[PDB]
Amino acid sequence: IKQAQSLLGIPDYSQTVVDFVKMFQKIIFPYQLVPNVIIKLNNFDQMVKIRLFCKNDSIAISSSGIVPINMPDFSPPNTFDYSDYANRTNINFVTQRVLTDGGFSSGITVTPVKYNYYL
Amino acid sequence: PQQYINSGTEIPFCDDAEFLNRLLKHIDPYPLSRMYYNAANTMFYTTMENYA
Amino acid sequence: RVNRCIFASIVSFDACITYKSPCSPDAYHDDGWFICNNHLIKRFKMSKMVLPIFDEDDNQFKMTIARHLVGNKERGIKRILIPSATNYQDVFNLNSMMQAEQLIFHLIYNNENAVNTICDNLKYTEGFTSNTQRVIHSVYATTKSILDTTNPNTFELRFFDVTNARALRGGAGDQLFNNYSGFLQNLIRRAVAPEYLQIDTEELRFRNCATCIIDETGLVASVPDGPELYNPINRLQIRNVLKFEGTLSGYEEYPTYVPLFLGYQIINSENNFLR
Amino acid sequence: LVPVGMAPRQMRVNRCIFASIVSFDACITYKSPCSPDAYHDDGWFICNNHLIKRFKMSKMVLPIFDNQFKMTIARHLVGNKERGIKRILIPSATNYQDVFNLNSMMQAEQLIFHLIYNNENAVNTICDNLKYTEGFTSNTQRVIHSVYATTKSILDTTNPNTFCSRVSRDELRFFDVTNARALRGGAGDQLFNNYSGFLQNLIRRAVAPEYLQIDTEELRFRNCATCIIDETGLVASVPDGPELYNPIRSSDRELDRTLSGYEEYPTYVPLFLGYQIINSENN
Amino acid sequence: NKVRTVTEIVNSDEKIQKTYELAEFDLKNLSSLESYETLKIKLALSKYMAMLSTLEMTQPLLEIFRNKADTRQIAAVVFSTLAFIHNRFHPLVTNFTNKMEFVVTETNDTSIPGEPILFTENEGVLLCSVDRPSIVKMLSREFDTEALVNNCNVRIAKTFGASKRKDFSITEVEATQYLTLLLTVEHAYLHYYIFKNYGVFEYCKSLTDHSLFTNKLRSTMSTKTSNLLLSKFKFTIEDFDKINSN
Amino acid sequence: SLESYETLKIKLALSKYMAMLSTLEMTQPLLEIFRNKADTRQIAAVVFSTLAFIHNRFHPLVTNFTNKMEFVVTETNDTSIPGEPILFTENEGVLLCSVDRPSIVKMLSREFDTEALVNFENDNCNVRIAKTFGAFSITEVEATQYLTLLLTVEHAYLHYYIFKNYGVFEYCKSLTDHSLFTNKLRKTSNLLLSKFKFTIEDF
Amino acid sequence: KADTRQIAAVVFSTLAFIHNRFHPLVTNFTNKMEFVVTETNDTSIPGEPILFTENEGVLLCSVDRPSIVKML
Ligand SMILES: [Zn+2]
Repeated sequence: IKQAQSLLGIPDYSQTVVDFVKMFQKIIFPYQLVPNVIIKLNNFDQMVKIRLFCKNDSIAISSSGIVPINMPDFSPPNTFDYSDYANRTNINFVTQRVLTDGGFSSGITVTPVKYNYYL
Repeated sequence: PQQYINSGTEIPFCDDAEFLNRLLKHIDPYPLSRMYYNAANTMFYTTMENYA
Repeated sequence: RVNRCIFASIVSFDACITYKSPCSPDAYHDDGWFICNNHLIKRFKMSKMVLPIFDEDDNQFKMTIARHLVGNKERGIKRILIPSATNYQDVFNLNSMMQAEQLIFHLIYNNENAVNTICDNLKYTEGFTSNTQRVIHSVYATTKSILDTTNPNTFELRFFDVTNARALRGGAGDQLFNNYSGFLQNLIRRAVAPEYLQIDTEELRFRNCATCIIDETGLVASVPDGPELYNPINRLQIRNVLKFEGTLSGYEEYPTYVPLFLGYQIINSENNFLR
Repeated sequence: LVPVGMAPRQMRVNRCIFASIVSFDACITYKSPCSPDAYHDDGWFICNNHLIKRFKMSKMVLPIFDNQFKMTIARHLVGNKERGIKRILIPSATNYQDVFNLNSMMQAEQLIFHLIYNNENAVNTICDNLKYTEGFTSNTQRVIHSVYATTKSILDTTNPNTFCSRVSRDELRFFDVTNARALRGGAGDQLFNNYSGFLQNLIRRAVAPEYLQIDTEELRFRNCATCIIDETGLVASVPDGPELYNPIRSSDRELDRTLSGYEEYPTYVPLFLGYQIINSENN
Repeated sequence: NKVRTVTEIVNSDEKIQKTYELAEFDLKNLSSLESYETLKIKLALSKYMAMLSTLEMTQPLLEIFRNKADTRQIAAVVFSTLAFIHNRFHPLVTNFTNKMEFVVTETNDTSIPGEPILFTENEGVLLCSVDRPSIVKMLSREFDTEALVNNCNVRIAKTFGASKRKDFSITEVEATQYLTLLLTVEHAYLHYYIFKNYGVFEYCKSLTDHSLFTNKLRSTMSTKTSNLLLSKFKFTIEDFDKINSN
Repeated sequence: SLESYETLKIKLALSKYMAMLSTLEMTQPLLEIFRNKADTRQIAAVVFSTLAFIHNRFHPLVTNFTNKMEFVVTETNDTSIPGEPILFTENEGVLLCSVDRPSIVKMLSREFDTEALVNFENDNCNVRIAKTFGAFSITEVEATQYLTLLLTVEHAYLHYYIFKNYGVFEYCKSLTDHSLFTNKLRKTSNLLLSKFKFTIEDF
Repeated sequence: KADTRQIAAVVFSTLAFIHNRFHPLVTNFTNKMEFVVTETNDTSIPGEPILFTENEGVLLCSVDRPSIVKML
């Protein structure tokens, strides 16, 4: 949290951790995304997954994304077929294109995007 | 030339003798014989590859 | 090779302290200055310069002049160049400088009480009688000799507050100039150029308006009115590496300086006196 | 780069505060004299050289015991004939400005003193004057910030532990004349409280107690007090009468024929004052 | 080999003769020299690492050389190494005078085998050519951190005489990387020295045959300058004679 | 010993040239001055002062010297003559001094074999050990550069003296053939060119 | 090693004894001498465990304590 505040230029004595975290509640629901700060805090506690929703909400925001309420954190494995792009040929093609276009030689990594219950 | 420096300049030598001592300690258990062998053979094999 | 580098006659009487004295060579120049360029810059924010007057064939009148080292934002103490005896102790952070330098300043301003206080304090140094008193004697004698040399009363018609149009009345800058020590007065004469120079009923104007100000606080790099004049100024690193190898360049540059221009110099029937 | 990302390295650290003294005039090079003792990770946060120079005090060890515990202790460098202000071994916050000649020493050391002694007004005055003095921005500002940061780091290391010791139950110390039937002792504890946390730590490291009760055993190192504390601070004065003779044999034939190799009692005057109590060893 | 000493009193003829085998002192001397040379080389390597740190580049060396985009850091590292070697030969030199150009080749048809770092003037100033792919390949080749390298009598004597003692990202692998880079830049520096002090034709001839290095360098190096890093050991190609016959 | 005294005299002459340089009071070393083409006035002043110094040495009894001279710093190859970086032409009564700044810069920039060569010297390890038990500067390279420039201007000044004493015709003929001053000293003694010899052999 | 004073006194007394023997008629002897007990190899000379240098008027006596210990 201190590193995040310093990066944002927030004086530590000025900002309290609770308020710092609450800052992203404006993002939680409207963008239907879990703030990275909350994700990292949950990971720290785990070393010592996330899920939430709103009143009357039909779906739950989770670290994995959108999930139907009361459903498991992951949809059935065969829900989506990624073979079209989730394949070595496509991955290598995209990575090589990126390397060429950016004139790079290292530090480049492309990953197929998987999808939970919803796209 | 992709890039260049101007004339003169100055080699940026380190100054922290304590830092130098720490590095020396960190490298003491490394056998110079093994490091030399590895480096020489690395260069030799890369040259071999280039030639071939 | 007489070293007139006042403020280089400073000896770190403290054993643990070593005084580099890294000051300008020109002290060995038998000029009207009694303080060479680096001391001048450090302790008065002035840079030595020369202003030629007649330079045609062999008439080479080259009046000396120093330059402001004060920007257009400094004010009050920050802007005062040569403080008066009433405020020099405040303008200068005497406590932040070596006691020998403090003694030099006190002698220059005739602060004999401060001189006595400093020597009394030095009385209680560990090697006081051994070498502290010797250092005191050396520094004091050198400073006193310089001051006597500067003072003309020892063994001409330059007026500094007489230029100021729009002033209510009074002048008195010349009054304070008189109140100054011989060394300070000679420094002012040497560094400040009268805006006007009259020779045997022949007036030359060098500026359309004086640049310096003199008042009770002392000499100030202020303007007679309006805002202040604009006065701007290896360890190989990663950033020091330059990228690939690859607008009035053809014209000379007028200095963005603020030379000390203030006063009127009157010269009697004497001709182009070049001795 | 070589080192792991961040990964604070571990090395020795000079501990005496005065080691940070440097000439604000970058064009003037200066080296402060530091005794090598400064590099010992001990309770002392002042080196022998600075201690003797400024406080007139010299470090010393007192063996204590089966297991030989070594208790830190300082000793007088004050001569017998010194009087008045000379007797102030450690000036109080109300007198240090006078006892220490701020004018005669460097601005950095003056700041160090105004930090040790909790003089925020003087610290601020020095900071502002340096802001408006010399090429502050170029390097003088960074040098001043470095010195201030070092001093503040030392003080932040010391003060929390000092406060915990103050409120501590197991370890108790009372800087006064154990001879309550005396007048030169006074509210020594109150004066010690008046002192700063770091100054309190220094006093603890320097002045040994006249008595020491460990659990149930009490050891009496003296039948008398070798120093006192008043409003002026730590005073190298005998609470009951004539000053103790301090030969100062160093630093600032038949007799020997008989007195060949022969045990000799030192003439030093260690600091013994007050009562100390402890539970268990905590060592 | 051996020596002997005779003690005798002036007035008496009873003399005592003792014999010494110099092998012991030979072992002492050899151990001392080996330790001294090891210390010197490790000091130089640590100094090199420290100055590279002083440059304060976030990434490690291999990552730097892999990042083709950031030619700035590659040039900085190469020049710093070259200047360090130059000073190691001329300790009084702390700069390189004439400005230096740098280019980073990227293809085999642009690289020259056996000289990853080379020099060529544009008729006004010297340009250093760098084979970044080759540098990356060398520093990426897997290193052996396990096997040891090597008279049995003196070997045993040293074994029984000498003793042994049982927060930096550096492992022996990274130390090896740094040493390899230093040696490569040293080779390039020797080429450049011959160039500067004997003309471009001599430089080309040296490139063709390094043997000229012998005279062109030993005239000044072995006398006034610290010995070459490679001087620490005698190197040889396994089965050199049969390979030559091949 | 004696030869050491003559060495001391030669080094004193170099030191006098150093005093002349300090009198000129150049911020930069002559190498940088010559490298900087814009410093045309500095280059001309350096050359003129060196020539006057050499004139005073060659004619100790004569302190006079041409107090004004036309100067031209040349840069192009076609504006220079191999083996004569400095030239003294006349533009119909006007005395022009041409300077080959690129050649000067090249000579100065050439690496010198200071360390490379080993030469005999006062070397007594006993004295060194005894000393050990009893216990603004110029480098060798800078001194070499400075000597090179002084000798270059000495050659130029000799050609100039031929020009003035004999005429432009003989000056050109001297440029063609330098045999006139194989004898040299025959005044000249104060010229370093008369202190040593240099030769070239087929090989 | 901590017995630096003892080592220096031993050396000085031995030197005075040898001086008296070598000059029986002379009882005088330098009554003060600077002493330095050396330990590092670079601070010693083979074949001369004891040395007498001068630090510009100051007479220094260097001692090779490790060599003395080895011989003994
Ligand atoms: Zn210290």
